[PDB]
Amino acid sequence: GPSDALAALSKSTHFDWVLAPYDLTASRAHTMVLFRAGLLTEEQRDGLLAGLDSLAQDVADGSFGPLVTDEDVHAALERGLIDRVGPDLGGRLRAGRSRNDQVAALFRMWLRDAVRRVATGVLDVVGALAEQAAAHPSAIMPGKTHLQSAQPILLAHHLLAHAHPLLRDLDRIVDFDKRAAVSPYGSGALAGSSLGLDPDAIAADLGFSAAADNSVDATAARDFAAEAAFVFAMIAVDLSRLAEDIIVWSSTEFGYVTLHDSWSTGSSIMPQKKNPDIAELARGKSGRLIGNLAGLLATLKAQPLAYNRDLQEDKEPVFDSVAQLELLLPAMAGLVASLTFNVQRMAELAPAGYTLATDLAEWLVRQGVPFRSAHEAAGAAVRAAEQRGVGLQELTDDELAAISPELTPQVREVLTIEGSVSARDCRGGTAPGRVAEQLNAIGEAAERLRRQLVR
Amino acid sequence: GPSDALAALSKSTHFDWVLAPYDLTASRAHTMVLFRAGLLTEEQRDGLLAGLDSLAQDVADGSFGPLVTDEDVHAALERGLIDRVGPDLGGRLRAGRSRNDQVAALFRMWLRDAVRRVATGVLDVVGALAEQAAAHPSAIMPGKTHLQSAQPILLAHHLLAHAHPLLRDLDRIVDFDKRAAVSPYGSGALAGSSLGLDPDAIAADLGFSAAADNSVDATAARDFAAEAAFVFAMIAVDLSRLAEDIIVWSSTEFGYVTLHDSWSTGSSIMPQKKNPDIAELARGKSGRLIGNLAGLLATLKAQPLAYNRDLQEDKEPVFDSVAQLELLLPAMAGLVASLTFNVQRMAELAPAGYTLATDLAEWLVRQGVPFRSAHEAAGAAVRAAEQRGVGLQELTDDELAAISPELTPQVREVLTIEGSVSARDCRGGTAPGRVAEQLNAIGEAAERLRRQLVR
Amino acid sequence: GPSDALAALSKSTHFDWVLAPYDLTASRAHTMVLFRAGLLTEEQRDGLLAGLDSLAQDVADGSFGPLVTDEDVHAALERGLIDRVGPDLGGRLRAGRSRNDQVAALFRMWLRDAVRRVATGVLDVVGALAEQAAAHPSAIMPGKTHLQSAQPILLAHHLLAHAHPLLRDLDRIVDFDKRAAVSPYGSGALAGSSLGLDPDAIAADLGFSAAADNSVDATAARDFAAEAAFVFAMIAVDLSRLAEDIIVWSSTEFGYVTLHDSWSTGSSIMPQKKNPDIAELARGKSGRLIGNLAGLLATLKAQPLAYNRDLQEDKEPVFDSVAQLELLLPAMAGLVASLTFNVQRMAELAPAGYTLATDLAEWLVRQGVPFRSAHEAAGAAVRAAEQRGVGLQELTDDELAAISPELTPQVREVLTIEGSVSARDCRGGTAPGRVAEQLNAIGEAAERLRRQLVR
Amino acid sequence: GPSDALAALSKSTHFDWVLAPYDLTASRAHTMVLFRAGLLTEEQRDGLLAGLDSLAQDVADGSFGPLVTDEDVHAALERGLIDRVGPDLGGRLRAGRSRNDQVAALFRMWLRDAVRRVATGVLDVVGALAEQAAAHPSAIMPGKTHLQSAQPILLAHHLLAHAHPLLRDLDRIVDFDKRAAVSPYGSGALAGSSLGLDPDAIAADLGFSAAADNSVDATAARDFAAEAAFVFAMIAVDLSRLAEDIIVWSSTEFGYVTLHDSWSTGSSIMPQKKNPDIAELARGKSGRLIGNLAGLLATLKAQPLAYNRDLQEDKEPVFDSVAQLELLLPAMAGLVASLTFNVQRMAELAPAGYTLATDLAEWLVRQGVPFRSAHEAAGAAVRAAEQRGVGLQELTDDELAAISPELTPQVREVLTIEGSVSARDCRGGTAPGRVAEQLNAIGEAAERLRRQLVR
Repeated sequence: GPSDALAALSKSTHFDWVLAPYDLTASRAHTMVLFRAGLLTEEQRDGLLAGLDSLAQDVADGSFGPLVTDEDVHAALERGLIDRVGPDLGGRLRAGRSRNDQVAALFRMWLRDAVRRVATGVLDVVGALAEQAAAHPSAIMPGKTHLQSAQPILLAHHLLAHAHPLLRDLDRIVDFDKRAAVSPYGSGALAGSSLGLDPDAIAADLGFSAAADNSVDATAARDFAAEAAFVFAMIAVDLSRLAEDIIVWSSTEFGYVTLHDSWSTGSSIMPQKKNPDIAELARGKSGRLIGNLAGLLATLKAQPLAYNRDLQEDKEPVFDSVAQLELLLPAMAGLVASLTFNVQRMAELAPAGYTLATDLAEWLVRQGVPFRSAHEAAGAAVRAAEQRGVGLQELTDDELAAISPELTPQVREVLTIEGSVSARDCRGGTAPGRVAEQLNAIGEAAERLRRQLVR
Repeated sequence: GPSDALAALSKSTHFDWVLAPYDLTASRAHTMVLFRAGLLTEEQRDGLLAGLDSLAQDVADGSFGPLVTDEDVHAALERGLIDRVGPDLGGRLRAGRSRNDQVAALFRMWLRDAVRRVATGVLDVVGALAEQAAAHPSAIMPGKTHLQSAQPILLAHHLLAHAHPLLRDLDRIVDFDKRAAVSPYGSGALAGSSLGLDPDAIAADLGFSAAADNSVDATAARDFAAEAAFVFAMIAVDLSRLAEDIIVWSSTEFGYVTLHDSWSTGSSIMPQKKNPDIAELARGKSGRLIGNLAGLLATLKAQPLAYNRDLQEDKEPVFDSVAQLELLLPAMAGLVASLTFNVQRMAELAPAGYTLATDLAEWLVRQGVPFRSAHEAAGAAVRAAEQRGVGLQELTDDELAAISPELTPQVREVLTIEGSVSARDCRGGTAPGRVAEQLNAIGEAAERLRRQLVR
Repeated sequence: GPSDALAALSKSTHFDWVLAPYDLTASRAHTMVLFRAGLLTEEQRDGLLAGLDSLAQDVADGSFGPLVTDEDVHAALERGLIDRVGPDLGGRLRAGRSRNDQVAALFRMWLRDAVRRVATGVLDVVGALAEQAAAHPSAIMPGKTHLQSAQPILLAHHLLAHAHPLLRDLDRIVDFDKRAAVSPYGSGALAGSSLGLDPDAIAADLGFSAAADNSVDATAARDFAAEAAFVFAMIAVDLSRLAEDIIVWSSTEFGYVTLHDSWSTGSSIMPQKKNPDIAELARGKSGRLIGNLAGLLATLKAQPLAYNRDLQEDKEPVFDSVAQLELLLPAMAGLVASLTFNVQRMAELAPAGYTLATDLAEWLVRQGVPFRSAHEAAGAAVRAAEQRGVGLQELTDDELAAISPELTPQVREVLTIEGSVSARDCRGGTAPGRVAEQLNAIGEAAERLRRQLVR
Repeated sequence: GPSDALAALSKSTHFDWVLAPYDLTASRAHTMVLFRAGLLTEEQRDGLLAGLDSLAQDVADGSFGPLVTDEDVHAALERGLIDRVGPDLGGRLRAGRSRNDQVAALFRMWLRDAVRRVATGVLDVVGALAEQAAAHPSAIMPGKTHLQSAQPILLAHHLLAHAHPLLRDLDRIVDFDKRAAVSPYGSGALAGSSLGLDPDAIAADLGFSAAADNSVDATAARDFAAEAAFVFAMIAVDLSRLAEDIIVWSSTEFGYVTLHDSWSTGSSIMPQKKNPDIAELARGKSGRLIGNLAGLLATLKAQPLAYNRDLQEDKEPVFDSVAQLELLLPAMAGLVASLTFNVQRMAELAPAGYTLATDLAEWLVRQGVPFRSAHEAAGAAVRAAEQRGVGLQELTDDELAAISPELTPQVREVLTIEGSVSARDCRGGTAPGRVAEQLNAIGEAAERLRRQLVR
């Protein structure tokens, strides 16, 4: 029989044991199928279902686990069922089964559960961001481009700006699930079942939306796994953007936020020194999940039809990612929920370097003033403000007039950060009303997606 | 000004000139918007419009292109506009314009076209496959698992098994477009526009489905780029599967297909021999597109909000991925179309190695025979046949009965590759009727997607 | 204190426990250093040493392992140490120790062992290849480009062609180790130790070649791990090449090899139908390891100095890769060793399709006749042989002359695959003497690569 | 003929034209091979030499370039040669040449040059770092882990901490070149040349260190390309780290550095803003190069021997990488050299959060005082320093005596950041003497990588 190297190489129980409940459900469905085929009398159907539920309980509480001699979870569960109903009844269940459609189907079921757990996590992070946004709706911070100060924005607008990529990720999940909800059961080894089963029925009972249109493809294609891997990589990356922001904020130089004791690691001697370990692990993790994606794609590359053992490599890179997300998403959520914001710091740094010059110029542009004329007028205002070591609002009215008769005192409406953010009242702008509408639109969108994912 | 090294590093006119018609369209739309706001008189409206159509046609014909002094396509285009309507008169157009929402928007506008050219290529490959499948309604080949001869299948079933993944990728394109169809115009540099412009209308006239919900996210996020890159990599990978099958089939050892001279390379000295260079390039390319995706996701990783110069790296990997596909998709479509299938060779190899043994077992299985007994029976039948050196079919009833009385001569209905494939009449099975329904369905689905991508 | 999500996220005991022996070695050396600096009396050195040997032994036998409350291997190991020598003696070991240089050093040592193991495996595969190359010294197979029959080559030449890249990988291992052999001990957190210890001595005691030249870099940089990941991915890729060849050869259509039962999966109904599962797992895992490399590099990207928690992500990918190879390398080595070569099939296919014509053309070119002519001569020979149907060697001398006045009777020598492959008598050629010399050379090179790894 | 699609797909003249000079040197070597074979007339021979010189000058001036009908650089160059010496003197050079060793050899040579250009760039960046380090010998900044202030370090130490990885990369370059210096000339298409040439001689005249040992492997392997790709990716990542440091430093919040006008950029938002574009483009391009590496490895995966057209995809990613680095390395080197460090700001932030208390504890540990005792003492010291809002230095002698009698006034020695950094005198430590010695060692070692890369 098999050599030691081969046995050790092919063994998959350690990661694939998570497929057991799904394999059991599959065995139940196949039990009913065999009943409808005439290959199972009633006596036999009850025997098998009883054995499967007993095995299900024993798998749940932990009484049944894989042996070293077990190659995978399926061999393990057939072994257990045989141990519970004997070989004669047990062997009755193996009629009309193939492994190639089974591994694909089970991977799909598991994946459709996992993607929804991850979806829950994403909604947690979004919820934390939205809650902090609502808790701090008026705090103004310097908006950053090239990590340099641009226009002042509401803190809420920034946080929600981290919320939207995740909503997009949820959209990706919803879209992915539709391609995932296709049952390969009935495809046999590759050529299709000869048992005369009804693939639509089998598909319906196991929670799939439809049966596959092509057995060969149903058993050979793993693009659903690749798509999942991608979506998870994308979620990881967005999380890494948020993470980067929090890490930068947490620095003593920035001091935009102060970390919670429960949601960070602290120093033994330096009493108030806290490290953003959660954010950094998220950041570092994103690379990991990107790697899982690229690796999976490399594995699927140049695959001749139909099934090859290569495809057994589909699960572990996906699995891992999910695991990481299942660790990362709630953590980050808490990390976002626990943030304390130094709003005076942010309001101090928001109008620095005469940022608001921009707004001045823009105002002039709104007033029909030529664009260049407006901008050198702004430059003049800045030069005439660093004249007194003074703000732009503080500038004498004469100067507004001495630079341009177009500069009515009305401009002051945008020479303060409050007025600056209030002036941008277009859809998606950092204006209070717009940010509020955006926030509730986020609420409704989240509700729509979560509603869209129920089964 | 800028040092030579910086200028060399920042130059992008060698790849981004393909955005020119989109920048021009955006400039016309912004002319409308600015006029709507009253910041422009009619003479100017069509002054700028005339200048922009002049520039447009001179960009199409080739008269106007980037100079070495030009940094990007935008600087080039406004240099031209300035040359065509005056130096500051052209500077009027800058009113209410930022670069950050612009680069995102233009990338999107380019991408929604690129993805549809790619979609046309994919549909061409699907078309070729479907046609070869139809032109061989009865051709039977060995089904492959581990590149070993499994159950016999229709060649049509194989080719269509290469058609469905591409259909799924088309589905992915369709889904992606909904997220790509969001305009970031009005998002300014970071915070919203303060000009009182309507992002909705601007979105409508530029061909977008909606405007962005958050300015910061709209100018910072590049996940649509990552999604596009992924979809391209997926298409490339499925193409690599098709390519692998073709490279294997083209070997003298396989001889499943004979390549066309036009679509392959060969030696003058020995004319019969041909090399599947297109499939090989597809295979090698898939890795390159995978790499584009991976690299892009690494680039988007750990980006602090909002816009950073890092994001300029969003274009080139996607561009490449499109470029390559725009080369590979028709090429492949030619290859598949020009393939001559040696039907009798595949028909000959189909029942080899006593493959049909499996079918025998299955027949027994639906007669109500235990799974292991029905399989050893098959082993016995195969062993008896091997000594005789004859096919399983050319076996007298008395041996069928000496192996098992359950083996009535009826069993022979599935000992013929024709009866073998005929027996698998389940949905997505390789039975001629089911395959026919599948092919018609592939036509209807491809047509439906094609319809779904029109604007 | 720390939340459940943070504790769960931070927990690393499931993969990092393999660092325990190395940490205990580190604590040993550190104990010695501590004494000779004057920080420990000798009863305390005895105590600490004894505690560390006890803890080492119980870690080895398995009686001591990590609890669920243990965050990492270090927390566990000093938990055990404190349980074995008390908090006052154990707490005095912490003198002049920090996490950041420690973790880097431990990873380095572990990696220096792991790479060697992998090296042993690679040498095993190389050995199997050389063995088969010796066992088949005269077997001629058709050489493949584009998976198409090019010039005939010795089977030995092909197998050794698979041997050389692995030798290059071993070279990469030798080169890698030198950068790996740099102790970061004495670097502290980042600024260096203030205990007045000698980092070079500590380095020598733990098997390093030198101490780091910069503490900050020593604790921050993980380029050695990325390099390891690359060497592993390269090994995996070469293995995937070999694997591809074996998978194609094992196909019934090719029939170049027959698989061993103990080193493949097959059926018992169809006894001589065997699947090359090992090669396939190698193929997919190659993609996996590529993924690990790309991901790790993505994780190291945009890392601000010095140490970040991001770097904790350096181990799991690398680890994984090593694990994979440690399963793959013997398996492959077994597979190659177990292969049966159908020399008659390969030999029969070698001169097919007038392959040998190219050799004849080369011979004509050597005389010095025009290259176009010789080719001119050769195509002519091909069809004069085609219509008659005789092999190029079955053409009467007079016949050879009518199509070229240069074709002498002797030219027949390169018309047999033996003489043709012998004709290529140039270094690296497929001539028997040459392949023999390169085999001997492979032996010498392999056994020299081996020594440079012994410490 | 070849179809349009195939010709479009096969075209490589847009990227491979850089190989032309190498192709000419190769044609020269080949002319020598032919001369030695006596297949050429010495009059013919120098006819060919003159022709190839002419072609060389014609590539130099630019008068000769590729046409749209030319598929690759080799076709173009032989077309040119034919146009310069006639079709039958030029037709005679074709003798004994195949492209499969040609392309690999040319790629190898080009790579041996490109790797040295990159090398010079890296050395420039290192030199800039050393320059800045020497320019600031006593500057003290807050050491960072988790982007949080830890132990104070010299600015020079940080910059050099960025210098060392690049030195390692130069070492990787040195190691790589030795595997790159293996000539595949004489390997023919696959089985080796039959011309009776001396591969060693060709290898000598073309600048290689040795000739290949196996023709098949010499033509099929591309692991040199993969390794080059890796080295370039690694360099890009270290550069990404430096870049991240600078981007963060350039923030108004940090204010560690101020950017130079010629090595920085001005937003289109405000003119008084200077963004660090060079660093950001380095940061993203790092991801790009990672993508090139991963993609290349994916392409090389599952490649059956020998040459496949897949391998044509070896060049473009590698090329890309080189190009990117050739833009990045000087730029960065300028960026670093142009940096103005706000040393007083950093010095002000250095002793913050009572970080020096760490040092305090460490001092005690060095006195003979055990660990926990020392940290108890440090904690208490922080608690007093803390009540009056005073530094640990400010506290009077009596309070220190009270915390622990081991706190002789000698302790202040490390309560100043200067004495803090001066306590760390071990190799790699932030002690000025040690940092100086490190700098000198860096100088000579860099001069050693530069010596090693000169031929």
